Amino acid sequence: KIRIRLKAYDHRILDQSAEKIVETAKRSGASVSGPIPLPTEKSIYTVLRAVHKYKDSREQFEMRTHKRLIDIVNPTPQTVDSLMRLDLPSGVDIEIK
Amino acid sequence: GQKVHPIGMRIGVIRDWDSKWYAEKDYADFLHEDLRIRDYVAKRLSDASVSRVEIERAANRVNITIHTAKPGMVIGKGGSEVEALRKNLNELTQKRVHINIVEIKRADLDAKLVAENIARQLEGRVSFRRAQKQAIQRTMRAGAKGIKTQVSGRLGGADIARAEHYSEGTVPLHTLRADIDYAWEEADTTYGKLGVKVWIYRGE
Amino acid sequence: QYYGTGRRKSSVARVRLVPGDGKIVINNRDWEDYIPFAALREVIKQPLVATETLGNYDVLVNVHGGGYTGQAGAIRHGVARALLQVAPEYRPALKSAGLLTRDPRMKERKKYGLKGARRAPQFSKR
Amino acid sequence: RSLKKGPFVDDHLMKKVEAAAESEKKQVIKTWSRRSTIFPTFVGQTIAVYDGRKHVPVYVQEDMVGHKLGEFAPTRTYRGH
Amino acid sequence: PRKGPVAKRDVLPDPIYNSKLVTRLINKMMVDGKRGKSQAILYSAFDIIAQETGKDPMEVFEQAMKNIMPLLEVKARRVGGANYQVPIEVRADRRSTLGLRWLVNYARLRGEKTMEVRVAREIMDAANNTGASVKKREDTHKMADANRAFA
Amino acid sequence: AKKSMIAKQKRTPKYAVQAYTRCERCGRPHSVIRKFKLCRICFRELAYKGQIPGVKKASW
Amino acid sequence: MLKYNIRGENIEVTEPIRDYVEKKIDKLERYFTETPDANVHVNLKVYSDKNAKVEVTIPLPNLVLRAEETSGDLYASIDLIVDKLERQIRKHKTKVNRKF
RNA sequence: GCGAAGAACCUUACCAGGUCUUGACAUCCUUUGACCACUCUGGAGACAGAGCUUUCCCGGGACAAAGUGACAGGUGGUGCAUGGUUGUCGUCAGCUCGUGUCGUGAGAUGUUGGGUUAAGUCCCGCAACGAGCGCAACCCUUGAUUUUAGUUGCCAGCAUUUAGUUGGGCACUCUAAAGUGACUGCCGGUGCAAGCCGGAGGAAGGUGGGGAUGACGUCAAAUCAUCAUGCCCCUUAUGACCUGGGCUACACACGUGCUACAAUGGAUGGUACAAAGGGUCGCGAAGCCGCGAGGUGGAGCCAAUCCCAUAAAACCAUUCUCAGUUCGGAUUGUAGGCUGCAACUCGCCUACAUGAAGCCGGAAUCGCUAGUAAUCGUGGAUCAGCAUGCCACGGUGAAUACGU
Ligand SMILES: [Mg+2]
Ligand SMILES: [Mg+2]
Ligand SMILES: [Mg+2]
Ligand SMILES: [Mg+2]
Ligand SMILES: [Mg+2]
Ligand SMILES: [Mg+2]
Ligand SMILES: [Mg+2]
Ligand SMILES: [Mg+2]
Ligand SMILES: [Mg+2]
Ligand SMILES: [Mg+2]
Ligand SMILES: [Mg+2]
Ligand SMILES: [Mg+2]
Ligand SMILES: [Mg+2]
Ligand SMILES: [Mg+2]
Ligand SMILES: [Mg+2]
Ligand SMILES: [Mg+2]
Ligand SMILES: [Mg+2]
Ligand SMILES: [Mg+2]
Ligand SMILES: [Mg+2]
Ligand SMILES: [Mg+2]
Ligand SMILES: [Mg+2]
Ligand SMILES: [Mg+2]
Ligand SMILES: [Mg+2]
Ligand SMILES: [Mg+2]
Ligand SMILES: [Mg+2]
Ligand SMILES: [Mg+2]
Ligand SMILES: [Mg+2]
Ligand SMILES: [Mg+2]
Ligand SMILES: [Mg+2]
Ligand SMILES: [Mg+2]
Ligand SMILES: [Mg+2]
Ligand SMILES: [Mg+2]
Ligand SMILES: [Mg+2]
Ligand SMILES: [Mg+2]
Ligand SMILES: [Mg+2]
Ligand SMILES: [Mg+2]
Ligand SMILES: [Mg+2]
Ligand SMILES: [Mg+2]
Ligand SMILES: [Mg+2]
Ligand SMILES: [Mg+2]
Ligand SMILES: [Mg+2]
Ligand SMILES: [Mg+2]
Ligand SMILES: [Mg+2]
Ligand SMILES: [Zn+2]
Repeated sequence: KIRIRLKAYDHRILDQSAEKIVETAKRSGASVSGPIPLPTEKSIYTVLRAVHKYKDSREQFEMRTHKRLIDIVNPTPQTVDSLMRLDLPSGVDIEIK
Repeated sequence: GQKVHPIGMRIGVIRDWDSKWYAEKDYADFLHEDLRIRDYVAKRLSDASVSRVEIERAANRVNITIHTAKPGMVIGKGGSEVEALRKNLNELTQKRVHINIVEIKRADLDAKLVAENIARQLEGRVSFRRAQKQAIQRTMRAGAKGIKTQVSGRLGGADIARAEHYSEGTVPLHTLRADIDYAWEEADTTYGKLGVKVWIYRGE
Repeated sequence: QYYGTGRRKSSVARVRLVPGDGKIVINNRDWEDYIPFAALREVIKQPLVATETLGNYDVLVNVHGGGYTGQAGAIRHGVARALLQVAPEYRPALKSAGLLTRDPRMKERKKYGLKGARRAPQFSKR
Repeated sequence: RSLKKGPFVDDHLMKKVEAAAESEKKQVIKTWSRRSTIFPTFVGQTIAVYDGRKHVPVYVQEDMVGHKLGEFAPTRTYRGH
Repeated sequence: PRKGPVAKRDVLPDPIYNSKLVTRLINKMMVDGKRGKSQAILYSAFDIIAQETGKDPMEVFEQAMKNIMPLLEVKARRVGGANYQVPIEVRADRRSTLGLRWLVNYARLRGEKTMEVRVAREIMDAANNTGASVKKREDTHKMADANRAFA
Repeated sequence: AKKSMIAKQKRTPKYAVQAYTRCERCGRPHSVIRKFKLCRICFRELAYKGQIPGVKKASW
Repeated sequence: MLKYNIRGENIEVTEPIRDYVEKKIDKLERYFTETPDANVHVNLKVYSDKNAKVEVTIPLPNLVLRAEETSGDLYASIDLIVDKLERQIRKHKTKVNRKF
């Protein structure tokens, strides 16, 4: 009955914890739906390159955010406290329902 | 032409950025207090030869890892200086702080340390022609794959500014499987300002 | 009742072939209404024209993306692929006519300092 | 305020003009509030308005009401090329 | 350009009339990528041509085109003189290019009403060696034959 | 007049419409992004050193 | 007719300087039957050691005249810049006439 | 259409008037220790005069004041004294070194000669043998496909609803992680090799398309005004505060753009198809009101859920009849709307009226090789409000390249 949203700046770091959640959930007997990759959100920042002049020369940076989604439909309290007391590496954002 | 910063190109491919936290709606506050912490740490441990600092945020807490080549002079007599830093940072940041030290082996494979050593040497009225190659010799006998240094400015006290560079080994700057470390430092002399730029190509 | 998927530009069409008369339906609408103009209709029929199979199948399609021309090409590719799906024998005729290749032509990125994708600002020498 | 909320006049000028309601009328009102609109209460009075470097005098006549004071105190000096 | 000859782009034959030159004509009356306007103003022309004349529209189009395509054409270049207008034989492909270019550059200027007509009575005029485009071809042929020595 | 300008900018103005923004490292008033509260120079030089999380050079 | 845009860096443009530049550059009209309408552009700089530099650009119909010269005096630089410009004029005229 | 990714006040650095002096900003000594706030009167405001407190917090700290001093403070000068950053030649293919050898010497070879290519790319030859920085490859994106994953995404096969709505399913698109895939690999000819031409299979064939990437160095190129710094200069002012103006002037000249000069059109009514983005001091729907810009209202939303946001060209009907007009919209008079303490100099928009130049533009000159040029819209940064500018996204979508 719980929905978990995981979002981070790097997919490699993200997916390790994303899976760690699903194993730590289903090991204690939980019916869980696998991660669903939601669309990433990328934003662009264009800044002039020079200090004074030269508008014709620029440089563009980007920041892209990745997202996941986990569902559990028939939890048990053991799954609840296992997920809650489990700690993820800093760099991800977890929003437990 | 103009070369792109050799760390800017390799962030997100093979290198990694320092500040490792995700945040929104309060991004600016975290970023600016991180810059404040960085400056506060940098201007105090000048003699301690600090290379890299990492800030790791987690739920109203800060976890800072400091990399040094002389860890003993960073830790206090039993951890007194570390405790003083922790309490001062607690006062400044207004949230729980925690600090860790990671020692560095082969302090000749960190471009920042070599740059700042050459900077102090040039401040001590030493000939750049000797300091550059001295640093090159230490770094290559350390086991490095390539090294290149340059020094620019009012060279040797002259009236006209110029630049001089020495390189040896191999430094492929257009390869993205590089693992190249870059650093730039300022030597403030009685004749003005000089800039030292050192960058190193490591193995594997 | 055999599937097929066609893409062109920024348009995707899901086509499916049923044996039958040949009535053409697009997105719960009739082929004469959804694409009204007469000459934008022979594009879909070409896969059914390069082989004499004009009235041997009814098409059911679901399309989205792009303008009226682009989804015509998408649905053309889709019906051709579906035709190969029904019968694994029609490949030489269509591959010979170049009716299987997906169009790799896409709208091109803009570029900073340029007024378009390749247009440059005016300059003077007098 | 160019809406129907109401006109606009700075209180430090409205106070002066309505306190100059006496028959004496010999108090030329000096002001910097160029942006204040002209009320019918201004009729008769004489107002020096700052135009950047000096207070120029304006005599509030009947048909001048409704406008803004800064209109009658030009701020550029043009004579010809 | 500088490296070598470059392949052309084949023109897919039009529907309805099922020809090649008709599509290349539609592509020439196009302005700003408006395919529909040109298509309509050409199909209206080839319908009113049958309404007025009584013949197959494509026959009138072909027997009017055969009179416009030039053969010789003057090129200013070296060989035989430094830009002395040497007359040369236009290639097989260049014919229809010039024919359609002249057919449309003059159908824009006839000037009675909507161009949906201006193109039709120019094909009729070209069907019997009269008008302006045919005059252009005749003038070009005269100028080419003038320099019968520089070849 | 530079160091007084930062002090004025951090003060509270007479009315809201007089507030504005400057870069935080340097005191530059023009072309400052409100996402980072940095100008276009303290952003370029400091994103190279990998001190802004998430932000990297874009090549698409 | 010639239109002059005169810029002076680290110096103030004074009327006799303008008149001298005008007449010296106007002496360039004698090389054409028809006087052009191009925009002459002049830049004047003075260093700290009393050395003066003058740069001149003229976009003719089918010709571009560029000439920069540095010397101990501004007026001498102007005279030498005029000599350079007429040199380019003669070069271009001879080349185009030879390619008749 | 350059710093300026946005000048009504602020920004603002310029001018006029009114003001201050260890000061608007920091370390630092004495003591009171919370000063601070807030209310009223006077002034354009800075600021003065009163009243209320001061519970500082826990000898230490945060801040303040009072005089107090060493001191600050400069968007003042020189980018020819500098560090950092950037343009350009030019993503052109070059620039050098160690050992060796030739020359009295500066110098020379390697880097020249033959084919070959986008390329000192590759091989052959050789008094040279190797190496380094560049070229190429490693990186991102688009085009095909396999596995796991099915929610807020999709709806073939199942019944219902205002309709993918509701129960139901992840079959197909779709999102995104890991792989496959293109490597002259194979075949035919040529050459002796590098390689060249042709063909096959394939979604894609010869670095597939596009980005990022910018060697030694040239222009004493640009920035002391983003930042930092040497030397000089002002220090009751060249430092600091407040109100009003100015950067928006106007006989003219030059550069970059937008809109037109109409019938491939103007005007009226009907109606269909997108990609990429932004949103909690925020986006803001239905409903009602108003001809209109907009007002009232409050649904949903920390978002594949809700909103901005039923895209415009296009298509189908009607009308106009080649006119300076039912083209064009400038300019101006009146009445309103929104933001903001404030819209006169100096904002954007709306309604009625007015109705200008202009009928394809001399000499000359610019851009573009395919989803390009052309054309039509859409989003974002700066931002209370203000873009015909800048950066991105798609819809329709050509002509020509014989040749140097
Ligand atoms: Mg520009
Ligand atoms: Mg850029
Ligand atoms: Mg460059
Ligand atoms: Mg570009
Ligand atoms: Mg270009
Ligand atoms: Mg400063
Ligand atoms: Mg203020
Ligand atoms: Mg503002
Ligand atoms: Mg600003
Ligand atoms: Mg200068
Ligand atoms: Mg002379
Ligand atoms: Mg002011
Ligand atoms: Mg008081
Ligand atoms: Mg008091
Ligand atoms: Mg000082
Ligand atoms: Mg310079
Ligand atoms: Mg040589
Ligand atoms: Mg190349
Ligand atoms: Mg060679
Ligand atoms: Mg090489
Ligand atoms: Mg749905
Ligand atoms: Mg072979
Ligand atoms: Mg082939
Ligand atoms: Mg490529
Ligand atoms: Mg490369
Ligand atoms: Mg110059
Ligand atoms: Mg200074
Ligand atoms: Mg005084
Ligand atoms: Mg201006
Ligand atoms: Mg009209
Ligand atoms: Mg309509
Ligand atoms: Mg979308
Ligand atoms: Mg919005
Ligand atoms: Mg916005
Ligand atoms: Mg609500
Ligand atoms: Mg919008
Ligand atoms: Mg008519
Ligand atoms: Mg107004
Ligand atoms: Mg006229
Ligand atoms: Mg007319
Ligand atoms: Mg090209
Ligand atoms: Mg090609
Ligand atoms: Mg805005
Ligand atoms: Zn800054």
